[PDB]
Amino acid sequence: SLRANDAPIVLLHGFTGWGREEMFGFKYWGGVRGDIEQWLNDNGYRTYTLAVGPLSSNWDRACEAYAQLVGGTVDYGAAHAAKHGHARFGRTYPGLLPELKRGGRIHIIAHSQGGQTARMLVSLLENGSQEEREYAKAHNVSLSPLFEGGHHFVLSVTTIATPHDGTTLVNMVDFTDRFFDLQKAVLEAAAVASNVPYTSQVYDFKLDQWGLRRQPGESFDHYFERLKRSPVWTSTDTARYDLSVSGAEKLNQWVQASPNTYYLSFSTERTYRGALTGNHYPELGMNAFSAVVCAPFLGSYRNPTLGIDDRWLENDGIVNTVSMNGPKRGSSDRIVPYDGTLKKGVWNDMGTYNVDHLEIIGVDPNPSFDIRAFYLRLAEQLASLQP
Ligand SMILES: [Ca+2]
Ligand SMILES: [Cl-]
Ligand code: NA
Ligand SMILES: [Zn+2]
Repeated sequence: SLRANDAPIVLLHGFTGWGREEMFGFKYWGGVRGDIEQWLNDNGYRTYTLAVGPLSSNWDRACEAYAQLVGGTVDYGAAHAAKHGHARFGRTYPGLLPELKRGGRIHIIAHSQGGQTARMLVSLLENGSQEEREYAKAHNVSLSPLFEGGHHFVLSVTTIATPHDGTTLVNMVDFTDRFFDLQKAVLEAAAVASNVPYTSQVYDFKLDQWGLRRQPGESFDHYFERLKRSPVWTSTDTARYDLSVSGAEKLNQWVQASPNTYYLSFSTERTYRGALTGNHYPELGMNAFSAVVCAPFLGSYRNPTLGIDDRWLENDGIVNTVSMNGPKRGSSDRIVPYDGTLKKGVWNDMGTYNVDHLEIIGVDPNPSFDIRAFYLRLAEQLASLQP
């Protein structure tokens, strides 16, 4: 399909994720398969990568993404900061694409919770925050342009394995310990140990607002024990909260689709249905961590109070497949099956792929998944979108 726009692509990770210089160069986008950003750039599709707080709230991450894109000091909003008890200002970025302030636009390709963050960035650009606007007026403090509303620079948002309606994983017994074991498993995939006090940061959680950071002589094991008991794990202003079924619905109540943006969703599944009661089990090849620690629960957990039934059992090892095609719980967004023509202001359900949560970004191997072809095909589709 002929190119219709020249907007660059911007990659955005989920509740794990790090910059290109982090993890000694092992890429979140590509993992053991390679470097996805490089493949796209080498094929004529200008691509950049964002790195935001993996455990931080989608709100915090959207503010971080904004500053990283246009340049400047991250501003979480005076009202938000005061309400949750963290710094109003975060780190300062040079800006990957300052041209966005003069008419330039982008295509955001997001994985996992990155999909929620991308949606929220669009919502904030379009409508800003009334609470922040009122607070700035009443307290005589500055206001970030992000909260003014009336802005637009995202041509499309593509989500891959995103928990738009949350994931029941959060309801597991011992979630807390298993979630950080997942972080350790991803570190191991990148050939990084969790019992070594590395002097270089290696994996920066970017918790400047909370005043948290791995200390000199501190291992990831020790650091994660502290994070478990910190506000980034115990507050409502967290990825943890937004990841839950309840929290995702809350997010859906205000984060809606913009009529000026194309939305694409890719779903993932890596399970088979059993013959006993219809529960779902991990297929051969699923990354070891998910197969042993998460999939069994995801494919068997039901919760009447939450409306979690049979349709929620199929999963990709981390997120329930039904949650991925687009926001539905507490959402007025429209979702339509891809019909050959991508449409604006609605979710274009691109289908379900037989790849697990980590395989889809290359962090876990899967020879049968042509990952390079998948992303190049996507880049071409995005480039074909009419502005
Ligand atoms: Ca695999
Ligand atoms: Cl600290
Ligand atoms: Na994830
Ligand atoms: Zn916050």
